[PDB]
Amino acid sequence: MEIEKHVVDFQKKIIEKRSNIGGKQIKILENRLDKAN
Amino acid sequence: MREIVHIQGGQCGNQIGAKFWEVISDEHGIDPTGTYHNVYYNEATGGRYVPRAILMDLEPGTMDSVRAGPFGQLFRPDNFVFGQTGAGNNWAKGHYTEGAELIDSVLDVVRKEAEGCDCLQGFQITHSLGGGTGSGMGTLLISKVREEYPDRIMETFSVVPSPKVSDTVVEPYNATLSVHQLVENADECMVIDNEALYDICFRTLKLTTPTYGDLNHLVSAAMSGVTCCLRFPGQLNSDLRKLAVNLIPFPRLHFFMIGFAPLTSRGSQQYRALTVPELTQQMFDAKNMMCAADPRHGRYLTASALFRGRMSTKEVDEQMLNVQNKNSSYFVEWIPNNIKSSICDIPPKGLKMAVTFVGNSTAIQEMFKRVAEQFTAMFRRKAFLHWYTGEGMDEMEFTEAESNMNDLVSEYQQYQDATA
Ligand SMILES: Nc1nc2c(ncn2[C@@H]2O[C@H](COP(=O)(O)OP(=O)(O)O)[C@@H](O)[C@H]2O)c(=O)[nH]1
Repeated sequence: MEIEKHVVDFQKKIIEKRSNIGGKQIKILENRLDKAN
Repeated sequence: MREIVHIQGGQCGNQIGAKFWEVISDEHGIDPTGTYHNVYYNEATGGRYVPRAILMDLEPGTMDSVRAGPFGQLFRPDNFVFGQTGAGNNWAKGHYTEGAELIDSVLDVVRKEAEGCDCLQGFQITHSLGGGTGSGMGTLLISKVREEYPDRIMETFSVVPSPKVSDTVVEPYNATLSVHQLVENADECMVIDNEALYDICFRTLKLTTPTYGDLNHLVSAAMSGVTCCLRFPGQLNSDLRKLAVNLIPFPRLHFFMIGFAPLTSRGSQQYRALTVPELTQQMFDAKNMMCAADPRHGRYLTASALFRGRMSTKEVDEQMLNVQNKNSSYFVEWIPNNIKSSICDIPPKGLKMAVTFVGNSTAIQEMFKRVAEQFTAMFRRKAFLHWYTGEGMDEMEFTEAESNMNDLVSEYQQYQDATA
């Protein structure tokens, strides 16, 4: 029971970190280069 | 020769260009199919005449609609510069994020059409000042072509925000943003407005069921009459540069109002006579202009007239002499013989005469001031701003555009009354 509630704490920590992390242009810049050259 | 290239912009400019090409085909005897049944057209194997007309826009529904209507085969399938997102009535959209990635497709195609000729005497732009695409995209094309080609003459048949209502809520912002980048790099801005166009198709012409194709036909007949003195013979011919000289005495006051004639009722088209004194009456009549600025509330810095049809030159001489004689102080007197006159030797399709009056006068300054007024109103109170400010533009440029408009108009007004 201590271990199951302890992994419940684990799950809480991991959902908090997921919510935390919840918070392409290179080719178009080459296109930007084409015109000037 | 003495070429023209017809770049378009916005749905407005696209429709106007479509109908202008319709008019010039129907005048030069060109079908919608592109045959004859080079000053404007190009030769193509199989006996075809392709108009060197580029249609650029940020939306293709306009492109599709102009392709769909008659005379669509004129434009060849490369000059349809396709935009997919649309600036959505945002000068920032139409000038910075989508400009700086459409510039160069347009550059390749305009170099295409420019090397296609030998001597490109002048350009041709028709666009808007209020629509995001039209305004931003168009003034950006103007800046670019004036960057590489400094020897040509720039010319915009420009529609402005309407007086009684603004067509799009940010008409003032887009309009001041267009004029701020128009003044220095656009050499002849023919100022047109949808409302005055409505007035001229309504009042003396019986038109009770108008349409956008109709206004396009009107302004395109005018647009053909302004230059028809070029591709045709005449006892006294001109061009874009004799006109530009006789029109601008200063590089700034170069924005022009235009009118074309004749235009009368049709049910009454038989009761009236049809003479050149009547042509003078017709357009020196105040109401016949295509701008929401009666020029007799100001002064004529100068004015040019271009005839079409074969009558005498005694005519044009007594013409500008008589008109100067009575409406003298309606002009400006600090400049001698401020009316220039030329003759094209061919009359219009089916009629007897045509006349085109162009005017470098100081009555569009109030148009500019009303634009700046609407701008400053929405501007201090910050109306409709994040659409411009969240796309890499700052209101420092808005302030400078407004102040630059005001500077232009301050010269306009003081040159109205400057005498010595
Ligand atoms: N004369 C004329 N003006 C038009 C026509 N269609 C739209 N306009 C004007 O053009 C403006 C729209 O500008 P535009 O650049 O085409 O809009 P955008 O493409 O969404 O940026 C409006 O203020 C209209 O009054 C037309 O067929 N003829």
